[PDB]
Order: sequence, then structure tokens, then C-alpha cells
Amino acid sequence: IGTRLQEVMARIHVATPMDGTTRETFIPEAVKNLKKYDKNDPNRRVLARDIEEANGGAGVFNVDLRKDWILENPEWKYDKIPEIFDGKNVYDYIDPDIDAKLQALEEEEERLEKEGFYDEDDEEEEEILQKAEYIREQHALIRNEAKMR
Amino acid sequence: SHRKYEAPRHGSLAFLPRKRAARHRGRVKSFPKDDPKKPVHLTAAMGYKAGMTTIVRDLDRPGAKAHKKEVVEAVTIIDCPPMVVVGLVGYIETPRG
Amino acid sequence: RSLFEKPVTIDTIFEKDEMIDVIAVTKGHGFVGVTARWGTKKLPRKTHKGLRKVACIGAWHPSHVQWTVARAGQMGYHHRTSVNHKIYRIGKGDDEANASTETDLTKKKITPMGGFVRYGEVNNDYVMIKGSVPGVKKRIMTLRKSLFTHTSRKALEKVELKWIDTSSEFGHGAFQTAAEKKQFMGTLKKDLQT
Amino acid sequence: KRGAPGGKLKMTLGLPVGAIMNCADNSGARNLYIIAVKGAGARLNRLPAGGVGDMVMATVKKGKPELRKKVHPAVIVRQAKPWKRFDGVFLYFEDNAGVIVNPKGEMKGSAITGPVGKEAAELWPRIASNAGVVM
Amino acid sequence: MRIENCFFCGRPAWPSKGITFMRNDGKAFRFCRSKCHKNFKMKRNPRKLKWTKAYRKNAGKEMVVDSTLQFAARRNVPVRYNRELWQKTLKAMERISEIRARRERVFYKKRMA
Amino acid sequence: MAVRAQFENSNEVGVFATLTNSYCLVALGASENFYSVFEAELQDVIPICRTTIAGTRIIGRLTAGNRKGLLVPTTTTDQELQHLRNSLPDDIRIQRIEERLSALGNVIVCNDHTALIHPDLERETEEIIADVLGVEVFRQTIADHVLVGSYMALSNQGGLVHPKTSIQDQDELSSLLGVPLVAGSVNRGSNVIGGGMVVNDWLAVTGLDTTAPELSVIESVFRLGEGAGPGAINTSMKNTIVESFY
Amino acid sequence: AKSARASRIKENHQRFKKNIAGPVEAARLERLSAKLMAIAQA
Amino acid sequence: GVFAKRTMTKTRRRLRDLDQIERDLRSPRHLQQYKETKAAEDLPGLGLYYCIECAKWFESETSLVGHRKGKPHKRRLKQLKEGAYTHEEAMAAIGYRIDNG
Ligand SMILES: [Zn+2]
Ligand SMILES: [Zn+2]
Repeated sequence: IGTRLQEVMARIHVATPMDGTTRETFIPEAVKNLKKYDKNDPNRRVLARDIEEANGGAGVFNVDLRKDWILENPEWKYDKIPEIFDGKNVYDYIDPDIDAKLQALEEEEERLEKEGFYDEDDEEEEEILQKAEYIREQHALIRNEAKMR
Repeated sequence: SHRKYEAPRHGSLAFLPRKRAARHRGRVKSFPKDDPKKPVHLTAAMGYKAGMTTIVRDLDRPGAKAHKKEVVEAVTIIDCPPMVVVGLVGYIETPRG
Repeated sequence: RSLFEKPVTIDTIFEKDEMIDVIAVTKGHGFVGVTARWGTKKLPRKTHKGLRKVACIGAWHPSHVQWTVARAGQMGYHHRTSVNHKIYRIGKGDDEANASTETDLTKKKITPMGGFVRYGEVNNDYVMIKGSVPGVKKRIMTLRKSLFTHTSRKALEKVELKWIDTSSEFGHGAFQTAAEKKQFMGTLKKDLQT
Repeated sequence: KRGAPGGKLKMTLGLPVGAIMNCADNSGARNLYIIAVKGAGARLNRLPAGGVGDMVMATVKKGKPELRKKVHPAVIVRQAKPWKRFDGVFLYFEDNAGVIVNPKGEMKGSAITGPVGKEAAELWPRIASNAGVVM
Repeated sequence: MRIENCFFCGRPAWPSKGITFMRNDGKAFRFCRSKCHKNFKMKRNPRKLKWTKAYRKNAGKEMVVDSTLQFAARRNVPVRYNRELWQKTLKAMERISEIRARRERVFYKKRMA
Repeated sequence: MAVRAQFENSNEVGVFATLTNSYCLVALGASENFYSVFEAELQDVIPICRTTIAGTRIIGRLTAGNRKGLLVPTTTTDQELQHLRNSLPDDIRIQRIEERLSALGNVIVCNDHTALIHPDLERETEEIIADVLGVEVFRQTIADHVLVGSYMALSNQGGLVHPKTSIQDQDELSSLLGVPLVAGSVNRGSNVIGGGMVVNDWLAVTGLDTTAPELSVIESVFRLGEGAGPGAINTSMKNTIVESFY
Repeated sequence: AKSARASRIKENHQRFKKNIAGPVEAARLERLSAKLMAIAQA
Repeated sequence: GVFAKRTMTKTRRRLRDLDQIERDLRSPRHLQQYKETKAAEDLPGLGLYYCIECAKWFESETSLVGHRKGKPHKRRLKQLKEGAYTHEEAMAAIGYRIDNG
């Protein structure tokens, strides 16, 4: 068998699983109930290209990306979603279980406040520190005199 | 004899002479053409250039590559305290202008 | 006559998303040779009598130097009218968050950290213009309505800002606000010293 | 149709005529020597130059001897000169590299080593189909 | 948009700031400034340069274990948008910032006892 | 149900689209024609999301998924991730992965039951694939190409591979996947199957240059339309295939 | 290429000015004139 | 002494990074890809004498052994013992983490 014939046998060969089994398919039920789209049909489904043509054509029509959002409340579909707050990313802090963690943080905070974690705290020491500062100033003046001389 | 390789001239002759401007404040050479059917409005204002900064814009330009995307652009900030109106000048048309 | 002795704010003359014209005198450069004044090609290295020049200002009749030949002289400080500049924002001076957007909720003003370099602080109403304009800092700028009806979609576009930079322009500023700088920095020695 | 692709935003061109760049494919060539850039205009004394996503005409200096005697179209996929994208990001790669194609943009080789730029991937769908990493 | 962080020094990297190096193994390196970029190109270790967050974390001068640092993360599993969740998240970030500032001041005083 | 289409006069449909049994993702363009092709075929049975990934339009090669999940690369922004999450229903799990080989549509090909991956993908990425997509994962190469998602198109019904795949390789891969496999081409002799077409259990969209014999091969192997089966390839259409591709 | 001074380009721009940009500029002018009239009558 | 020190920081003079060398030491596949990006006939000693830690080719086995006694090799060993700087260390330095569910 030549090379060209071998490639065409490879093209007509149909590989099958050796066990004879088949995988389960997942075709939704509305597919068979769908009516085929026909351009000549007066009752066809209105398409996004038809809407674009009705609203200025390509390069003028501005598509609404939030129209097909599925939210719990449809009144939220056109919100301005916050992203930056005081030098922080809001999306970095988005967490579905945020209330429990915030409550745990507040419980830890009041526990630390009871334990005195934030609690904040001698004239002889002040006098000896002032005298040491005076001595350092005198030493600096002596060194400046030596540098001048 | 002719120049062997063509090249356009350096600079535009439309901006001659390249001398210092006769005044520090810019001069409005032409105002918009007046339509009396429009309501009364002012055609100009003054400000002071303060500097430049950067913005991020959410672009809505259909047909462009950056459509529905964020673009970083340079901008100029002009400090604009309100003007005070203190006068009124009347102009007539003559065969000398 | 009704407007006599009265203050007119910038937003009663211009509006956000409008394209305007900017008139100003450009940055001065003093006396400048032909290479930087006109963009001519440099002559080869160690050309006798100089290389930042034009080799032949005249090779042909008339027995004169023509007005179209590049010559050294004053560069900059020229009157310029530049057109079609989009207004991105008209911020109000009484707004303490006039550099805030809908997606950036930081309450901040337009002035960068440490102030505008060689200008100061913007405490009044301000106009944000896309791009650059002919003036320099401190210079009086004249904003004018466009003389003709626009023909571009860019004049029709509405601007949606997400963020305005307010970091220092006196260096590589990485902080939009002083609170952000302190939060990243942490406690300093002088903080306990105070 | 000539080799210059449409819808390409302005970028810093890092590779003029005379540059030798790596070959990022497995066609057999090791390097590509740029002799012309598709879509280059006319200006006195100006070297034609291309950036990432541009089609150039190249000769092979190192590689299989069968590729040495021809001028191949190639697409620059990586450059080391920093350039800016529309999101404000200035960026660069650690080498200059391209892949040999035909005038229709289809690749001569079958695999790409290393990443490719977003510009090259978006302008050439076969390169996008043969890229493992897009940066 | 979002605030990145510098690979070398850890500072906030806002848009159009710094430069990104694309390495041929497929790794991107974002730098906030040319200082960090040039130190990287000179192959200086950030862990040894004392002005970087890498050095400070290695030396133990940054608050590392703390409950307030567990709230910010790179979320690779997205959450459906909810207005109330976003508003209470904003309130949470404000409260967390205040608590973190207080605990950081306590940490610094413990260092300088 | 195989439909010819173009995205801005390009025949590489799988470059610009990702089609599963539960959703469709299409690149955002300057017009609505490419979206309208998918909308005319799928009339709101599954959602179609206009998507951008990493600021690029090559979303079919940047993304990978099936009816259970969607995997997006690490350079996907938070806003693109949020748009995808808001567009798809909660039955579909979306995850952004930190895989070094970020062209997920090139390095992963999957039906609802199994996934073939690039052999150099990380073990963490393999575990995330097996979790989010809910499939068995195997490291394979098609015709010595490591980019399995760009050199193979896969459904639950069957699969179409690189035309230079050996018969023993087809048999081994068909036993591994559990579906019938055929070596064939799209787009007038192109071997980039995944870049050339998208497919699910009841629809295929190929490029406009796909010839009538290879369109018949695609319909047979993916069981699209009434009376479509892979046995027609070596029984009814054998003369047509031998005449066309000799 | 058709020049910026071409008759067809001028006619295209005149149609654009009359039908598209004109109403937008007119509505903006109405708003601005109302604000400045309020200042003038205050 | 560094050859042509003026242009040492150019991208066309770049050398292999320490984290890449760490991955080369941990995984032979990574090293194999890096060596595949080169040509064996153009390498010193036909590529037979290679120091992974310094990412360097040598003309002979005696040259490689003699290089191991020098301080540049010992500096590379000390740097590898200290550990290369990575994106994980960069994230941990600011206390940022990755949430994968
Ligand atoms: Zn830095
Ligand atoms: Zn060594």
C-alpha cells in the first residue's frame, strides 16, 4: 500500500471504543422543540444583527453587556460596582462569609481590649538625660573648636 | 540640476514667522459665527494651566479595538476660578471691517 | 448689562464631554539652531565649521537667501490655537471629592500629593482636558467654543472615568493619599517621638 | 493582499532592517535576519522597522541548509524594546523572536517555543492556535 | 482596574506606573519604578536590600501573623454581584483598616520597648 | 446541524468562540454577525456571553470548559471574571487558574466526561481541572502535538483529530476517551481542528472554507442532524472521501 | 484617498452636522444658556 | 573582571536567573527545555561539561572542576542555600495570599 493510499485509509478509518460502550449525552429538552431560523419567515426571531441594523449599523450601535446578567435582584443590573477604596481592592475583600469573619474579628478585638492589649503606660531619669544632652552639646562645641584650630 | 531623491520640506510655512508672540495672553482671532435663532451664550473663558495627570477611562467607542475596555490617558488640569463681567463692547460693520 | 459685576463659573460656559479649542503662547526656548528649530539632519562628525547646520543655504539663483531656508533663531513662545480637545470633567472647587469616581470611592481632591510641581494646589473649579495644550504651568489659557459643528464620533462620546491619579509628581509617587502612605509605611520613629 | 495586518495600534518598533532575531518555531531555522518590513512607508535615510505583530521578510543565517537560500515571511512575536499597550502598561520580553509564515499567515512550523505577544496572537489566528503562553 | 504590587519592593503599583518584564518561561515581573527595575536587572536580592518589604518581612519588622491580614486575597472563584454584599464589604474594609492600624502601632511599640 | 460561519472574514471559529453543552462564549467584535450566527442556532436554550479575556479577542484559545465548569487563565481581570460570573447561571463553576501555560483552550480539550491535557501542565492545575470540570484527566498528545485543544475537537458523541493521526493512535485514544474518533480536516485542508471549529452535543460551527466532504465527515462523527452516524464514513461516504482526499 | 477638501467629503460632513451632531449641540446649548440666564437674572 | 562592563545591563547581555536555576536543580525537565533552546554544536565542549548552579558551559572536565574551586561558584552555592526570591516570597512579604476556594 502506497503512502497516499495509506493516508486515505487513515482518513476513512473510524476508531471505536473496544468495550462497545457509549458516553451519556446532554442535549437539553428544548432543542427538539426549537423552530429552525428562516430569513424569509415574517415571524422569525429578531436577532442582534437586526437590532444593530435598526440602531445605526455596525460601528455605531453600542451593545449593552449587562442586559443578560442574571442577578438576585434585577434592579442591580446597571449599578456602578466599586473597585477601589482607600488604596485597597474591593474585589480582594469580597467574601461570601464576610459577616461571620467580621464578627469573629470584633469578638477578638473586645477580648484583647479586656485583656489590656491596647493599654498604654521619672524626674530623676529626665534630669540625667538632660545632663547627658548638655554634655553631648559641650563635646560637640569642643570638637568644633578643634576643627577650627 | 534636479534633486536626486525627493523629500518634503522641513517645517510648515503656515506658521511663519517663528518670532516671539506680541502678547503673553492668547488672542481669540475668530469667534464662532453668530446665529440669532440660538439663545444668548458666552463663547469663551479663561483659566490657568496647573499641570497634568493620568486617568483610567472606561471606553465606549464602537468599532475600536479598545471598545468596552479600560484605557489609560494623559490629561491636563486647568484651574478655573470664576470670571467677573465688568464691561460691554459694541461693534459695527464697515467697509474696512 | 444683567451680567455686570457678576461672577460667571466655568460650567455655565462649558460642559463635560464638549470639545473645545485652547489658545495660548507656547513654551519658550530662546535662540535655537536649525537642528532643533526645524528638524534638519545633522552633518557628519567633525564637519568643518560645524555640523548642527544646513550645508547649502543656497546653491542656485537668486543671489539671495530665500525665506524658505531654515535659519537659527527664536524657538517657542509662539501663539497657538489647538482644536478639538475633549473635556473629561468639570470639577467643582467646593467638592471635597472632585477627583473621586463611581468605582473609586476614595474621597480626594484633584491636587497631587505634595502639590502640583511649580504651581501649588487647585482649590477652585477646574477643567480636565484630554491630552496636552500649548501652554506651560502658571500660564493663562483661553478656552473657546469650537467654530464649527463637529463631524466625529469622539465629540459625541460621553466620558466615563474610573480613576484619577493623585500621586506625587515630584518623583515616583506610589500613594494616592497621605493616609494610604501611612498605612503602607507603618509606624515611624518620629511617631513615637511625638 | 500584502503582509501588513489591519487594526493594529501604534507601538514602539524595536527591530530595524539588519536585526537578527531568534526563531521561536520548530521549522529548522535558528535565527532570522530582517531585510524588509511589510507596510513600511517612504522616508529619506529612515531604516524600515517592525514591532511585535508585524510581518517582515527575513533570511535564515543559522539553521537547516534548505532554508538558507530563500526569503521567508515572518511574524515578530517577541521584542526586547519596551513598548506601551493601551492599558498604560509598558512592557518588554527578554529576547527578539519571530516565526516563519506564508503570506496568508499560516505557519511553516508546527510548534512555538516560549510565549508570544498579545498583538501577534490577536492579529494572526494560526499563531494564536499554536501558542502555549500569551503574554 | 486594580492596584498591583511591586515584585521587588512591594509598594502599590497603580496603573501606568513602572514596567513589566516578560520572561520566556512564562512569568511576568511588575516593577513600580525604574529603581526596582534596575536593581532587578543588576540581579540584586530584594531580601538583602533593607528598603524593601521583603527584607522587612525577613527581618521580622512587619506584622506577619495577625487576624486582620486574612481578609485580603486574590479571589480565583468569582462571586455573583450583590449590592448589599458590596456595601457591607466596603464597611468591613474601613473597620479592618482601623483595627490593623491599632495593632500595628502596638507591634511597633513592642519592638521599641 | 453543522453551520459555516466567519468571525470578521476569518475561518478560525474556534479561535474566537467556546461552545459547551450549557453555555457559549463569543468574542466581542465590531458587529453582531458572529454573535447572531450562534443566536440563530441556539435560540436562548443556552446563554451566549460576549466576553473578553486578558484584553484579547482570542477567547476560544484562552478559555476551556464543559457543561459543568469554566477555566480562565491568570491574566483575566476581575471585571471580566465578574462579567462571566454574572452571565452564567450558578450551576456552572468558574475558576481562574494560575497555570504557566495560559492558553487553556490550546492545552486542554474536554467533553463532559474526560479531558486531555498538555503533558507539562502542573499537578495542581490537573487537580483543579478534575475538580471544576468533574472529569477524568489524561496527559496525551495528538499526532505528536502537545496542543491537544487546538489539534482536536471533542464532544460526548465523538471526536475529530489531526488528519495525520495514525490508526493505532486513533484506536488507543478512542478506547481512552470512550467516544468514536475520526481523523479529518477543516477549512480546506487545515489540520488545526480546535482552532477551526467548535462543537457540542447538538451543534457544530465550522469555518466558511470548510468543504462539503469534510462537513459531511464532521456531521457523521458528531451525529449532527437526522440519521447521522460515524458508520456512514466507511460505508456511505467512503467513495466521496477517497475521491476528495486522495 | 479623497482629500479633506473633497466635495463628497464636505457633503458627507454636512449631512453628519445636520442630522447627528446638530441636535446634541443644540440641547447642550439650551442647558448652558439656561444656567447662565439664571445667573444673569439672579 | 567583566567583559565589556559598559553594556552589561543590556537585555541582549542577560544571564539566567537564580529562580530558574533553582527550578533547573529541582526538575530535570525544566533544564531539558532550557538546553533544548540551545544548539549543542555551538556550545563549549559540545555541551558535555555544564554547571547548573552557574548556568555555564565549559570546554573540558578539568576546566569545570577547576571552576568549582573558585569564589563565583561558591557565591552561587551560598545564594542557592539562602534561596531565590520568588513571587510567593513577594506575596508573603506584603501578607497577600491566593484564594482558590
Ligand atoms: Zn518597587
Ligand atoms: Zn559553577
